[PDB]
Amino acid sequence: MVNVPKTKKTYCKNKECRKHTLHKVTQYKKGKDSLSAQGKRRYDRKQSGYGGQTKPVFHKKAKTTKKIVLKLQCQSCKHYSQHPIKRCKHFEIGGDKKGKGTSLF
Amino acid sequence: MGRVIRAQRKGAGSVFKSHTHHRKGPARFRSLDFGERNGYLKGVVTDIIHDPGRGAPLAKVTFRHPFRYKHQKELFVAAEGMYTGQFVYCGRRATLSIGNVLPIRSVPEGAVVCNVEHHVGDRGVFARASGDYAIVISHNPDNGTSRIKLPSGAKKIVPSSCRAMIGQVAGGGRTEKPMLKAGNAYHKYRVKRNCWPKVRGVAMNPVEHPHGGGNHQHIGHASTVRRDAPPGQKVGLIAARRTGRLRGQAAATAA
RNA sequence: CCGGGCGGAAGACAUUGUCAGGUGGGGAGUUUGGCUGGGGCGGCCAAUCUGUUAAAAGAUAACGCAGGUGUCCUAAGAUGAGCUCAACGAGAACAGAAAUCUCGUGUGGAACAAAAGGGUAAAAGCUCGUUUGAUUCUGAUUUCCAGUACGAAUACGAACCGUGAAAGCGUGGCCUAUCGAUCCUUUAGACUUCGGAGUUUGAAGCUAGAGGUGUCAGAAAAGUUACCACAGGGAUUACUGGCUUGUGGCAGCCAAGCGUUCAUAGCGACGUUGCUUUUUGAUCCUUCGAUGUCGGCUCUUCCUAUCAUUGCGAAGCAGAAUUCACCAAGUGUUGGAUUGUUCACCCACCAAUAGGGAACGUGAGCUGGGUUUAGACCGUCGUGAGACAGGUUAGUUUUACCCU
RNA sequence: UGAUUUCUGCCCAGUGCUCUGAAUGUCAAAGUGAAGAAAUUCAACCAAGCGCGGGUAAACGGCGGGAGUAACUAUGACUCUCUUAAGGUAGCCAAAUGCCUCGUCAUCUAAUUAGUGACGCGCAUGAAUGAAUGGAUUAACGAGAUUCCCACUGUCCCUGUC
RNA sequence: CAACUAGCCCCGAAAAUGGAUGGCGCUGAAGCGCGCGACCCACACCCGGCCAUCUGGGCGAGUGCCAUGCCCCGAUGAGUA
RNA sequence: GUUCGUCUGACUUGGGUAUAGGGGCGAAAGACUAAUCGAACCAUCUAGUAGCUGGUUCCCUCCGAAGUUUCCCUCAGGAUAGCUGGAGCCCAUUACGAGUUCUAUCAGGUAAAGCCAAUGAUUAGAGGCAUUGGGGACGCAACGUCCUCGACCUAUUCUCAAACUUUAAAUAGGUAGGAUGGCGCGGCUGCUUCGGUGAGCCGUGCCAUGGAAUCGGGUGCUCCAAGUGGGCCAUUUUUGGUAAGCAGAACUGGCGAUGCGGGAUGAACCGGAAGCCGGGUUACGGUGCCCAACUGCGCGCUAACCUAGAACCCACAAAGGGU
RNA sequence: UGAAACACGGACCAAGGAGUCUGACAUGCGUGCGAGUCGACGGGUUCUGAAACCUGGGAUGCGCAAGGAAGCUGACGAGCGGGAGGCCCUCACGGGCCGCACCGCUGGCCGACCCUGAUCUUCUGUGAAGGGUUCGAGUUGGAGCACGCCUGUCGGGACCCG
RNA sequence: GCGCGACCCCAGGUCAGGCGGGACUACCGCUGAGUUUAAGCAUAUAAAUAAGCGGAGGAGAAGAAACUUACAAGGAUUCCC
RNA sequence: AAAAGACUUCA
RNA sequence: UCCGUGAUAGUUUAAUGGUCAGAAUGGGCGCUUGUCGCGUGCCAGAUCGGGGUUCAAUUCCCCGUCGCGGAGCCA
Repeated sequence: MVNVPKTKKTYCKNKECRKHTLHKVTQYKKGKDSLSAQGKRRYDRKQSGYGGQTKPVFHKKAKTTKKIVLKLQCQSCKHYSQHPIKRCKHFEIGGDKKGKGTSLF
Repeated sequence: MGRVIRAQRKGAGSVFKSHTHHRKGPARFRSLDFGERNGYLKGVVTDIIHDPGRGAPLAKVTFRHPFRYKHQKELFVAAEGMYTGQFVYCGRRATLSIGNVLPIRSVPEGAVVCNVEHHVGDRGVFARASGDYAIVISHNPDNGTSRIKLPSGAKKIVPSSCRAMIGQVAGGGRTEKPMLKAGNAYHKYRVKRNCWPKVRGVAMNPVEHPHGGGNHQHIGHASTVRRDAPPGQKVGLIAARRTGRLRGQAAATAA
């Protein structure tokens, strides 16, 4: 969507900093398994391998529009707080720089 | 989906079955006591009886000798050139003349035979349809194996103990010249297990047959279906290596 | 003679059983939007935005108008300071119509991401400088509105920051569009619980975010049916009638021209006013728990905008053909060839072979050839089933005796 | 697919199918090894299938468009250029297949939207989706479809009588 | 004498089952325009009588008892779902 | 019934026998399988379901709707709000309330106007003006001159706008016109003020008909439930469409929920909402007769053989012609 | 929307024939008793399916709020304006006093949520104390419970029929 | 071979006796739908119900804890609240 | 060895 | 007609991502050649008209003209 710096200052919510300080933006996502989840429900009520409520596949739940998907992670306590709603599509990052405008050549 | 298709109807039932009872009797080969150096089991051809059940003859060979446990009688497969009152010899050390049945080992290489056993005592497996014959291709002094080139052209490893009959089977040329009636075709199929007229898949309804339906006449999809495909699915030319009209050959194994 | 391994083949392979992956319309169950001038085809008026329609508060629709929305941006955000633009004139090596430079004039005629419309000038623009509030919490408030959720907006509080001399201003983009339930997962909070007690993994909770449903307040869904079925519908089609008369047909007004001459014997441009339902649509008013389609065969009545004939008025009517107008439906207005076609188009007669209506007159009067069922062939379209305003063939015509 | 006679061309890109092919890729369970006290987690192996390669149209089916070029003229044998899996060949054709269409025309009849034979850039023909059947007035078989001739007759002129 | 203004009448103005200012008929109208009186005339309006409903009163102190009774008011009353 | 296909074979036909319901059988018509076949019949599950059609049963009284808002695989229907009734609940001419006017004060960009006001369209000239749009003539040349045709510019001129407007109505629309108010006294605060400075909110005192007009055969308030959820029409305003008894809005009244009287006749127009009656009196519309009622009075016009004329809506009608 | 309808049903008549009944619910109304209330599972008993008697209760309420653990643990206790009515004064008009029902509003207190954290203390407990644009079906001076009937609501064949 | 007893395995129209089917209200097992509901429909609902099948009795099943609990512990089984 | 084709009249 | 789809050198048709357009053949010019041809070196655009957005449009939109196909019921 937009190159937005990987280095920003932002507030810490946690009470050992509780002020603006440097934070390095990086995404962390994982996913599930431990069986204690949806997967136990699927095992019981499949009931001959019938998929049931595991399929929302047709009628697109796939669009190319997201929101912010950012977590800006503290280099002063490493606890960090999430940021509120704004629009993305993709999201550009790389180790940033600026995306500096005004071109001479 | 659809109503069940005509092949599955084989199953059981008198309607799909033939009159097997009308057929004239066993085609069996009398299981050698031992020996047979000319006439230790001596058969006499007394008739050559037509078999309606394959529309080709089996020679009636009558063995008659007593004891009580003697087992005898009935129809060995006819070969060419056989006559009534000629003696038939069945066993190990039998003389090499047409119509005699003996183990394949004692028959020399390059020799035309009719009937072979696909393991001893099953009485006749390879070449039994008219004007066809196997030719025993190789032996050597091989205890284990006699190799036979079949009328399919396949070279088959089969035990040297297995019996075969000298000559080719009789009634040859049967299928070669044309019927020239629908009615002649009917009579042959009636006597054997077949239902006579072939209705095309296109002519059938879409419910009955996959190829059916459509305003104009056509088979809707590709005829060729997989061998791995299940019963019901498996239609048309099953697992065809090629189609369209040119340059195949007989079954051609190499060794 | 001796050997209880019937005798061979095959041999720990096959087989059989159970899990496991694949395959599987063969068979199973099920489904295959809505709005809608019938419904399909088509379109999105499906969730939304701008100006207008909208009849000067407000509300305010149509498949109303002209368009737009699933984006774009670390600045095009935030804040301060500096500067002033669109354009034109006059000048300035090269340089012309446009180069770059200068001054004057210059209310915005520009620029502010985008659609459109507002707004805005020592700015919100344009340039520079410093920046990160495009932040943390949890309410209220405004819109849509049930005075709901949700989104988005407003302005505060409580935090912490930023900028700038500071006062101040800042909860993203100058304003109006740019977005999303419960489940489930994911992430954060080191809190709670895992229940006979602990410890530790793991798990489950609560609070606030993310992964999303575009039929956008949020089912889990592809076709065909002329082989069809059933509940209903004239809320609704194809058909008659009715309103309408664009489209069609018929008849006027004006008169520039044509007609040797001469606008008007006969015609008549560019226009323009009527009438009719003899074209066809538009409509859905009436009928779908039932008004028998089209043509022909037959027979009637009526209509006149009269083709002929009766009797007349014009004439570029010499004779005569012929052409125009009047009263007039009294009386005629045809046979065949072909096509289901009425219509059409020929042949040929003739005084004349006018045009229209009557439930698109006319099926318990007929015929059943067309349209329009079930069989079927061909072509095209379709993976297929099937479809065809494409062709082709064969295909049940019931009941009057009641009342007028 | 539909007797015979005769001929059946082009294309495996697509949809299917096939294979002593793929060489170990993707890849399941059981099983195996490692870590963790373990639950569990991860790795490699992983068949068939899939991906990959070859074969295949009497399997389904498909089987091009623009231009220019003949000394009247028109048309294009001729030739280009693009493009595809391949560009409809042999044949048949206004045909039970042609919208326009009652096509233009030789046709029978006074008159024929019907029938025939040509032409056919053929809306939308075509080779077992089977095409054709040795000029033809091109025979056979059919309660078939269609057309024309002759006999015949109340089908009609024009109705009547029993 | 000419050009106009606008009344009625005439033309323009032709359809089918025969036909409709509704009809007959009407010409100093019974037509058309207009004035003036008189008059006619809806379940409307008024006055009176009367019904219920609603409203406000009133009358039980017992020992005629409806006291949810009885009596005085005035206004109101269509009516589908 | 007539006419007719076949009639020595793939012939005809009987009996016995086999195959049964997602099954059979089929020289294949979705044909047929005991008057039954695109899945037989029977009983059961089953008293199955159906937003849809039909019907839905005694009376009188009083009040009395709506086809609209919002959401919906929703547009033949529900939820939702509104309308409507009931049960009341609280006071009562105290009180405040009002489809209302006035007054006074706001807001508005429609009708219209405007265009020589901006923007957009658009007609016509006229008169200027060039260091560089094009021609010609006069010139060796010019920082030359004259005609010419263009641009532009200026003052004019013409005609228009839903998506133009400086301007700009009317009818509509909002607010206020007091005791739910004002004023005096003096208290508190973490607010606000560099300051008791101020703000708000408390106790206490003073001032009535008195805050335009008018009305309230009373009003205010709360709970709960039915029906409605297809509307239709006319005047006026208005969008699409040639138009339409058309489709779709805006306002209002009706019909629906409406007879009676009038328009001959007519669901919606006109008049008026209707207890039951007598008597009076009218409306609409009439008064020649039908048909109740002046063939009354007054003053004009009309003579219609190519349709005399004769009551809104409404049953049509025009350009154009007449000594 | 409109039925005389060229909409649909009905020849005529008799007799059948369709909002019921229940369980669990809301409101209304009535009845009882009332910080309780509800006998009837049961037991006693009997004139015998009854009626009479009686038990501990259990259920519901009397306090709540959280997802849960739980909660100093919910007792300090409230004002204001309009208020019927009464009281007082006044001949009355009015004035003053007390003020209910009820309504509106501003606080305090409790839980959940967030801050504040004294003295103390088995070593992290404790919760005096001062607050908060958060939130609750609370306290701030309760009302229920049982029974019944109409109507509404849901499951039931469920107004009747398809 | 002959194996006393017997070992192992057969046969009696065998000696005395016993089983099938019914009933199937109710009961004890087995096995097993869909309509319906979700206004659609598959997971789910209907329902561990109807259908199908077997077997007893006047009752049947159950039955003296490899239980419930977390307590100064309850205490086979059944049914009601 | 494969790159080698045309070419007016009287003549 | 409705919904789609193009157009670029003389001709036939490639290409771009916004600053930029090609090839082949024909033709025009030499050379090959007795002489032409094959062959061999050389050369040559309104990217349809049309506005808009935009620094800058052949390229990204919108409209229109033309040329095409494919749909258009109960007919």
